[PDB]
Amino acid sequence: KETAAAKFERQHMDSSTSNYCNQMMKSRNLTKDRCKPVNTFVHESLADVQAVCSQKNVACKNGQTNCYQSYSTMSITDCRETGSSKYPNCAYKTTQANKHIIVACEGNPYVPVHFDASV
Amino acid sequence: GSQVQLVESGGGLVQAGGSLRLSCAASGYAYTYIYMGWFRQAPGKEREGVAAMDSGGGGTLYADSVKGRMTISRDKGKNTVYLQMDSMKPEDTATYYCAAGGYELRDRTYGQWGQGTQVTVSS
Repeated sequence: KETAAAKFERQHMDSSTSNYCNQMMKSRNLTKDRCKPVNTFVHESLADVQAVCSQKNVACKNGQTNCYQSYSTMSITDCRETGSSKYPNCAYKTTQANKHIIVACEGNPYVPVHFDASV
Repeated sequence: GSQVQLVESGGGLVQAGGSLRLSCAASGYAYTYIYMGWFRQAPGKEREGVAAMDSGGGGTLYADSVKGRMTISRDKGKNTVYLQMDSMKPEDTATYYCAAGGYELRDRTYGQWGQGTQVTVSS
């Protein structure tokens, strides 16, 4: 079974190693079965994002209470389907931003399993 | 203190039919944990959620097996949680753990855990 922690890294972690989002949404099996309407990639280290689980406890958008907000803003890419996007030809607008991230955390080690929001 | 600690007190040895109070206070965390709760692991069993409550005194949930004998409260301070246990049963013998920062009785969602307090209910 893919673990929940591995799925968060596959969906949202692209630590550095206009067309950014079209390249990245296919690679991660996020355009493989359907066009995921919105996805955010985080360009900070896995350690800095995992650290958010020890930062400010906040309510998730849905009302779950195991979410955590990063104290600093972080470098992120929002990928959003464009009007011409239609599976299986998915297509995305890229908007780079610097925002606090909010993640839901689970497990031991206690790590992100869900990307909830950026603000 | 750079580290967060969930300090547990109370618990220990009691007769079947008796009463005990567990208390937990977090130190080292600068904000308010929205949910805190008590979990336990009894001999022969997996860890299970016993009781949980949110920082406004609501969202209260209990394991069905302890409902009506145990009472959780938080109203005595920031990041504190207490468990009053009455009419105790042999099946309540367990290591009890304070936990903070999760949601309801879902133990995977809690990221801070006390070291564990033994509670032994003598037959």
